[PDB]
Amino acid sequence: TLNGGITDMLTELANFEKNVSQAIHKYNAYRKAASVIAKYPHKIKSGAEAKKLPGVGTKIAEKIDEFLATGKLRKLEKIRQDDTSSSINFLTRVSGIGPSAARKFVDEGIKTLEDLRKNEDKLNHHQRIGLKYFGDFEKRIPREEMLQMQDIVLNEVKKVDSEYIATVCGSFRRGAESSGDMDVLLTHPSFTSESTKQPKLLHQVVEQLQKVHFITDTLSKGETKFMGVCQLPSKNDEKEYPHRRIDIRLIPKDQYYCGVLYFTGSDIFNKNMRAHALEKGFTINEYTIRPLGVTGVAGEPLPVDSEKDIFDYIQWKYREPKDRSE
DNA sequence: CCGAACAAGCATCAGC
DNA sequence: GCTGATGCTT
DNA sequence: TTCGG
Ligand SMILES: Nc1nc2c(ncn2[C@H]2C[C@H](O)[C@@H](COP(=O)(O)OP(=O)(O)OP(=O)(O)O)O2)c(=O)[nH]1
Ligand SMILES: [Cl-]
Ligand SMILES: [Cl-]
Ligand SMILES: [Cl-]
Ligand SMILES: [Cl-]
Ligand SMILES: [Mg+2]
Ligand SMILES: [Mg+2]
Ligand code: NA
Ligand code: NA
Ligand code: NA
Repeated sequence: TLNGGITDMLTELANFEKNVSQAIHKYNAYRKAASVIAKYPHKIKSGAEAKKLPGVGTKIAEKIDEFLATGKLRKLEKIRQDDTSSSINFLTRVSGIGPSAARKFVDEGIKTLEDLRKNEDKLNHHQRIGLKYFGDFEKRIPREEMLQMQDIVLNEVKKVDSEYIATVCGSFRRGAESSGDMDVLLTHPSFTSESTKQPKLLHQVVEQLQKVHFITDTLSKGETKFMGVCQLPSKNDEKEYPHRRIDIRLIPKDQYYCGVLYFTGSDIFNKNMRAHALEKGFTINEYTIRPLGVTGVAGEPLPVDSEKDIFDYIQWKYREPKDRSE
């Protein structure tokens, strides 16, 4: 972290614009600048130097000059003083509360963790579970714990049906020494882009993980996406592990490579790669890469037999998961 | 200057 | 109930 | 807020 002060400043600005201003393109601009600066292998000495990087424009360069000169950004120092902005920023830290709900809660005089707990009945289910585990969801997951969780998920999935394949993606697959949550890609040969020959494929896996008390709560759940909560089992007399966020995504089996590229991320890596695809005349989602026709309408799915096939289509050299942490 | 900025599943609600 | 927009999230 | 054309 050669430039951690600058990237922290830009992330805090990004969060302000998203959570408070509801200015999504400014949020994306700040996040992209922080990402490209985080990757920059020199200690930045001036905003002019930073402006040479893609995604750093005139306004961010000027803020970097102020930060390098003083160690601080007046704009942030005053955002930190603003009660309304601070409360809105705080409330969005609860899973299920976004910028809109946070401003509405603040309008109704719900502005602190204490306020939220007294007004559980004003929360939807997702927000209620986010509040319940607010502390736990702030903690990182050591990779050793991720390995224990992987072993449970993969073995419990196997006991449901040996033809399931569960793959831990996200930051874990990128080799991170700690993760914010656990992301599991799931396939089964009965579910392809051509047909669903068996129902409840995701449900049965969720049910089994609930049965063994690994999954403890549900935030949202459909046919292909589960968003919920899990917990490692602890030993006798030991303090319990924190509850953890878990996402499971059931992807058509013939579309595994697009799905594993999507679910490995990072989120900014996906945005960059998808934006590059568009400039190359392709569109990429978690299912397919398709060419854009003359009118910009997606054509038919292109053949894909590896993650590298997708990189080849858009004329990118292959990048291993560990080099996608943008 | 100005249009584009990734893509989509699930929960919720408004309107019919 | 269905459809479509919106919020929130990955 | 930044970038490409
Ligand atoms: N195309 C796209 N993909 C996303 C987006 N957000 C997340 N993803 C994909 C890439 C992520 O690596 C993956 C898992 O989402 P997470 O929020 O768990 O991030 P990740 O695991 O990378 O880091 P973390 O969990 O915080 O350690 O989902 C997005 O806004 N767009
Ligand atoms: Cl904006
Ligand atoms: Cl500051
Ligand atoms: Cl694929
Ligand atoms: Cl598709
Ligand atoms: Mg993750
Ligand atoms: Mg562009
Ligand atoms: Na630049
Ligand atoms: Na939130
Ligand atoms: Na996740």
